[PDB]
Amino acid sequence: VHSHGYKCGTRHLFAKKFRKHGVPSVSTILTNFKVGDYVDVVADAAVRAGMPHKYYHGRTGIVWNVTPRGVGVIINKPVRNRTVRKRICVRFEHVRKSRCQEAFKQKLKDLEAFRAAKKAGTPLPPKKVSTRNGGFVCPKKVEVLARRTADYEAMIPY
Amino acid sequence: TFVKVVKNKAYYKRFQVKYRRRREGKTDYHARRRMVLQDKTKFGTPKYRLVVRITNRDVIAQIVHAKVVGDEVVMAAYSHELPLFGIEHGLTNYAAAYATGLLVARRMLAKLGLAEKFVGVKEVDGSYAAVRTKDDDQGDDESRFPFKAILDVGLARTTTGARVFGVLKGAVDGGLAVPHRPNRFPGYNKESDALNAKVHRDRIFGRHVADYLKQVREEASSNPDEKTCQFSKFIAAKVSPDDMEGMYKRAHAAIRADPTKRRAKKERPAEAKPKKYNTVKLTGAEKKAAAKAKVAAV
Amino acid sequence: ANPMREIVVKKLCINICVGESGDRLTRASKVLEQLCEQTPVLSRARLTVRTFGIRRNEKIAVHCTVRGKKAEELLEKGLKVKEFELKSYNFSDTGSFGFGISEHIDLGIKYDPSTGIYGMDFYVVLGRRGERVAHRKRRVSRVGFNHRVRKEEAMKWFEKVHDGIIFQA
RNA sequence: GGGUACGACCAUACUUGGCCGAAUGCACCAUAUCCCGUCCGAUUUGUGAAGUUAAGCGGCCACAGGCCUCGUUAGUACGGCGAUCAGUGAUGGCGCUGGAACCCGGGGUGUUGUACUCU
RNA sequence: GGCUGGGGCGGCAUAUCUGUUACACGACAACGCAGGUGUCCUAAGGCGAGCUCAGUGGGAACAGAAAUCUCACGUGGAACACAAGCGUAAAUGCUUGCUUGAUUAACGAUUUCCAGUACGAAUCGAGACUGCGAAAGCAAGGCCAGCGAUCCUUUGCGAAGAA
RNA sequence: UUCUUGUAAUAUCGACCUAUUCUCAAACUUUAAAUGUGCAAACAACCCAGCCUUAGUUAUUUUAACAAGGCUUUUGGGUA
Repeated sequence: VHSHGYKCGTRHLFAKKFRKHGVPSVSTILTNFKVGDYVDVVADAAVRAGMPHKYYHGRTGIVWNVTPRGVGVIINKPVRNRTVRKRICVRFEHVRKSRCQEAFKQKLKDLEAFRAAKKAGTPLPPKKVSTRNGGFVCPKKVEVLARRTADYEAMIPY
Repeated sequence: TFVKVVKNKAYYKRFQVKYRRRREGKTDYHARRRMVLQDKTKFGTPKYRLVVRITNRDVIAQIVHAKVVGDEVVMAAYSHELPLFGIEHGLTNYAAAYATGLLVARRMLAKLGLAEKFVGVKEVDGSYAAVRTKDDDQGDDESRFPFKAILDVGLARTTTGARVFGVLKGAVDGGLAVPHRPNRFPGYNKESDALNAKVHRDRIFGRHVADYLKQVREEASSNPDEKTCQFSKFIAAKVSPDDMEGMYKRAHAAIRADPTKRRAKKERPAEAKPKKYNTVKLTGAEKKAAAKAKVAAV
Repeated sequence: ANPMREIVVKKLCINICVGESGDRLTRASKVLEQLCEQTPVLSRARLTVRTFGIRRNEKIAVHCTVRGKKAEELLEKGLKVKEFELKSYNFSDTGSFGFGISEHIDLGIKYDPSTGIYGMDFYVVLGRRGERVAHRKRRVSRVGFNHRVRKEEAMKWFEKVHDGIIFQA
């Protein structure tokens, strides 16, 4: 059985990788928040505080909190027969807003905007096509296949 | 210099690159990063960066908000506007750094109207006042963040010569409110902590200059050289060391009294004018033919 | 052409190795000191060698860096000792050169037996007009090739003034 | 359009070499009384005038270097799927599903905000 | 005692830390592989500023390969108290400068391991009070191992006032 | 060897340089799968108003901004 640091390491994961070294950007810091955001978790390294244990990068949870430097994310962690919500104390630097949800809503409103426009706003306005289908065809030059060995002396392994 | 390394693709492979103004070596982020950073928690409150700048003997001021996709300059002015306000020779010195701060401060805060909240002394002893909110005697005021902010540097030579100190002082008094630890102004001992505002004021009132514009010439005058070699404009455009305080003093007042911006030639510059001497990226298809014909040749 | 494109001495770079320290080094210090009338910089050993019979952090040399008129003078003096005759081998190609001399009095320094004498190491750096780019932080930058020196410029410079003779062929 | 400047983005932005640069400006560049700071005015501090675009800087150039980027490779490889089947054993094997890296080719070679300027 | 390819023995796989096994989430055994821990450190803490390596060349009395000196390179290849691993370069390094935040708390809130006990160990606020700095800011002793119930002892916990 | 012998030349083969080049990794590694792994997919919603409130934002509300939440008869009002 194995050794256990709460920050017990790995091979090639935590290490800060391919030209991706160094501090978080100021863009990172310019960000802005509100709570309830569904944001995803990543690990810089940078400061080895506010830094989750292993579970958590690549997972999406929801923020419940914004503290000075940091934000609270409750995440559902799967134990036995359940997922428990865990509320984790990160400083802001280790988390980011997805698109996961964004689209859904985005579309939903956009669509509504259109659906609404379409009735009950002014205009009227084509989008898409159906799915997939049949068709007339006037092709104009079919081929076939003849494979391997003819002129194999030109090619193949030795 | 010296070499035996690959410096090619494996090298490249083995190169990281650092930020643009490190490619440039224009700006060192760490502090900007740290300066810029703002408690989110405390809102999206506007954490303003004051851009603080000197070119090779030239002063530049701006009031900024730091931002993505570029930061944003709300106000700025620099040493050649001081001519509107009559300080025209002077522009490196401690005095001229200062001046610049009072103006911009004022114009910006005139931007939110404030001719007067935060519009300070006119004395310019060269002492200290921090912040806190106080009352309401000044004016031209309103609810949008009361106007304090932070200095953007990139050179910790915070000496008792450093005329960053000057600008600040004007900056602040003319409108700004970044306070500070008053510890290395001109005439200021940290050690056994002492301020001679007076001399700092003297520095703000160029008297070191006055004297150096004394010392340099009329004395040196005995001989033709030294006298023939610096401050040329200054006594070429003839002032006398003494005159000094007035112009500043009144400038200061004029500035503070109204900052309201000077023009420029102003009709549209020329765009074709610069582009007129340029080159742009060559033509490869063609280049291949050009190179190709040559290697074909010799 | 050239408009102003100079060649200048950047700075004079003396070293006095004292393979040991203490008194000989302090004693040396005074010499080197007065000579340059500066605060020379002390060099110590910086590792224990044992082959040299020296250790780490000995205080094993002073050296001093000199700028200004003084240098130019000193240059000539030392060249004087050395009567303006030098090895090509004395030169880094980096656009500098050095030579060692035993004995200091001929530099022109008034003898005293107290100090006595030392054998010292002399180093000469040369520069050009307008150099500043490679030494002022913000947007410090490497040197333009058409300002990049080499050894030649200096030998030619020497021949032109101080009237270099390069030994050799 | 450039410049300037603050950028933001952070390599098509990069090493390397040429060639060239109007303006504004940058720049180099002089100085060190003051302040300032340094063995050292090199840095820095302080002053800033004479020079000088040589460098920088800029822009371009380049069977340049690098990157960038696509294609190419290759449904191979490599996975997924099977009761089944051949196989000394690995395997190999089908049809059902997915799916390369390198290579070479090809092309590409910073983007663009904010404030300022410069007809 | 146990442990354990029987017991014994040896070994410690018994609290443990690391890296690796281990299937590109997560989790996974062996007396598997390769390693560690019982301390260390008033700075090796903490903060600023400054400074930049590993490494290579060229020169420079003595001095030669190896002294220093010095130019000059040089994506860290170092270096960072330490095993190991992570990170990382105008710093996190490194040097200097200054310090005591290795501080004090209603100390809630928080995580990890997980029984969703625990300790241990971590994370996030708030209050102090300091430090440091130009300033944003940082600073609750590099980050991860280096550590301890009930039970017992002991050390520390208002004087001062107004009844 | 020619040269004394050469910090010689010239041969000389090595060292070294360099580009070349084979063949390779559990604790190597750019890139990088497949196969997996988080989340998200609705009304307790959207908007529009205009509200309420805040010892939220070194404060200036105020016909500030934002923040923030609370509201909101017949949605208040609209809106699937």
